[PDB]
Amino acid sequence: MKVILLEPLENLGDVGQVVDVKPGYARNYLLPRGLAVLATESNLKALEARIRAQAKRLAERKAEAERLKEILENLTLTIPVRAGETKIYGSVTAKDIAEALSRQHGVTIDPKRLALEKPIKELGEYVLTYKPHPEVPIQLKVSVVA
Amino acid sequence: SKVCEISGKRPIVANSIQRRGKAKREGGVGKKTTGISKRRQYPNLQKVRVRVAGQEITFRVAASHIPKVYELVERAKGLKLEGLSPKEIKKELLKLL
Amino acid sequence: ASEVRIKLLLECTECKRRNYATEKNKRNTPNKLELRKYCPWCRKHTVHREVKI
Amino acid sequence: KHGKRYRALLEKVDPNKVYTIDEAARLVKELATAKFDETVEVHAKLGIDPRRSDQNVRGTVSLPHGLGKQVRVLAIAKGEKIKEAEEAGADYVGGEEIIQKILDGWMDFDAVVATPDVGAVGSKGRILGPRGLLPNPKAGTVGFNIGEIIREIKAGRIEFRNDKTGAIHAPVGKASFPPEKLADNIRAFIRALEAHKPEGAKGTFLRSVYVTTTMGPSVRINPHS
RNA sequence: GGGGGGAACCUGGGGAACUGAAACAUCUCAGUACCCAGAGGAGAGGAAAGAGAAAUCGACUCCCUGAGUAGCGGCGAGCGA
RNA sequence: UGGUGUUGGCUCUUGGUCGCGCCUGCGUAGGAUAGGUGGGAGCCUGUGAACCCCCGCCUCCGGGUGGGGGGGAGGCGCCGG
RNA sequence: GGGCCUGACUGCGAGGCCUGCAAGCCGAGCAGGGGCGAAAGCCGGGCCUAGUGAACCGGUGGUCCCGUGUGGAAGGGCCAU
RNA sequence: GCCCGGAUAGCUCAGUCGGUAGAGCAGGGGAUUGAAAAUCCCCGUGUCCUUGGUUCGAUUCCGAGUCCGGGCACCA
Ligand SMILES: [Zn+2]
Repeated sequence: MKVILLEPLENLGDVGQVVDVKPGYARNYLLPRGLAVLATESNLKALEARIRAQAKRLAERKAEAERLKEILENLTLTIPVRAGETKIYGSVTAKDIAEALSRQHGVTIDPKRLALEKPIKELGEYVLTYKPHPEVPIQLKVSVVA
Repeated sequence: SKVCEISGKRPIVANSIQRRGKAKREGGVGKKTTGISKRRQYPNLQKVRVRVAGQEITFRVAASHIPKVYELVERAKGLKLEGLSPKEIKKELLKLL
Repeated sequence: ASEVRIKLLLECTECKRRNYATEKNKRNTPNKLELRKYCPWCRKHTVHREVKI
Repeated sequence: KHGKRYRALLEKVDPNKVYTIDEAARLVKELATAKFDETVEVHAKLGIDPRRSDQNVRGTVSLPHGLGKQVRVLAIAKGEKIKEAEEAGADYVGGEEIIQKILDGWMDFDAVVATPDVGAVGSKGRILGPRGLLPNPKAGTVGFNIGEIIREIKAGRIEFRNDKTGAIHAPVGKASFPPEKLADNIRAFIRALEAHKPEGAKGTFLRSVYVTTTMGPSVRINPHS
């Protein structure tokens, strides 16, 4: 199945490209996420002359990924929660940290864009990647306390 | 398992034909049938949940017609479906057929 | 008949057509029999090799 | 690990580039840097099994434009075939006592042909054979018109016979033949095998067709062009 | 606009067994009985991606014939264009 | 219960496929390890030598193998055998 | 018991016996081509009467008969089995 | 019926990715011996199952086949 990549993909390629992926991956993962489009002749036709626009909005992702990158690199977020001497009685997630930047710091990031492979259960400082734009990894210091 | 919501493939009535012996083509004396009994072949229906107009719509569609529904989804983009409920939305997408 | 006394044909050595069917005791005669039989196809007597029936 | 007369030839070759019968023939003589008239060789790969002892592409073709090479027919013939073999190109007659002229140690020829009446040539044979020179009518080298045979023997007539590694081997001429002269030289072996295809085979009858010269580099050439 | 009813008559979905095979399982009974849905005074079918041997015909439906023929068949019973 | 659809992504490893790049081939004889099938009387190194050392492979123990360094214009070849 | 030989034949078959049928049995003679024999002659298995099983289905070889528009082929038919 | 294993000396087996048929065996061709023992020996010997080919030669390598041992499958 052919699809028009709406983004640069590490295992697929880049926006504007039409690759062949099995129906499960794009059809359940990519299309609903808007990561790409089906390869219909209509979308092939409109494909031309939009890749300029598509890379335009993509470049917007680069720009706000930059002014937001430099803005959020130099700050540590603290998480006021209820935890033990060696254990967090609750848990933190991506949307949690987004809530912390929003209600506590006011900055607005995307929770899903944030990387969280394990909701934290221990205290202390943490450094994590965000990556708003492809090939744009952003570490970040979040502090969890009681 | 009922019809395919798009193709309308209903279950069919087929025969279980239990045979025996070697086929004539293989030098066998001939496939002696040991017994026939009715059965029903069912469509391989599946659930197809799709986000149209902020709504989730489920389609018990044949697997062979899975992508077809997505066509309708894209074909729905020339439509004004909000803020209709999933009943009217589904009836409209069927109207696209 | 027996597993020791088997059936057999007699191909003509020349027309190559099995013109006769007979039997032998393969115990006694472990050799392919060969006998001048009238080949109707060849239309004349001709040595016939014992062919596996 | 190679020669500056040869590495400089590998300098001017592209390993995976597709070449045609005309284009590569331009390349066969231009990279002919060996210090004599090289041999333009169309080394093709046949798509057949020699172990399948019916896919034996054993034949010949009198290539147009000759070959530029030397063919010396040690002719075997007697009874009015002596003198008609002595003429029309052959020079080694003869004509049946010359088998006794095979010591062996007398290898001043390049081919040996004998009429169908002999006969007394197959047995004596044992050393005339192991160098691939036993006169066999499968490829040219036997016939009552032994003089007629040698007439086209001298006319650059190559033999072809597939080997254990599914390969067939007959060069199209010397390094003195231009790409347009070799162009008939080249195709005269390809289409010579297009008709000698032993029917019954999986896949293409021609895996690949490469062209090297005497000491020269190989050449990835495209057949049927 | 629909609902529901309508003797039989029609499709469309489902669909038996007894019985015959002098047993019986393939098969036949029979796509019948019956059930369900739908209509309509009819229904269906209907304008060739047909027929099939003539370069032949020319949507469809039904009658006779083809023909118990071609055929199918534990090559049986039978069925049967 | 195995294939398959539904049903995807990453990677770890294994069995094929084809690329390629390489090495690999030994009665006697023949210097030596001769895989065939074609041309070959010529080749090579200042797009650095026979030589010496080092390194690994094969190694049939005769040897070859490929890579480095001194070396670096000295080796062979059909023909000899 | 010895000699040679394979008639333990091909195509057939007057006639008969037996018999519900079907089966079963005897066979002159004729032709092809042979065996033995001088020939006369005999030889179409065995001194005889048991040693066996209809049809269907299918296999194997010959056949070249049919081959679904045509040529092939699939597939069958027929012969042997 | 298909697929699996084997066929090599008078036997069992080895058996170059073809340059060699061999290990033992049975003996014996010999010599001792009136006979016969221990004995000497080279070993004797063999299509490496048959049919054709690869080959600069083919037990090998290849196609076909035969027989045998085995499994699987049908059985009118
Ligand atoms: Zn005959």
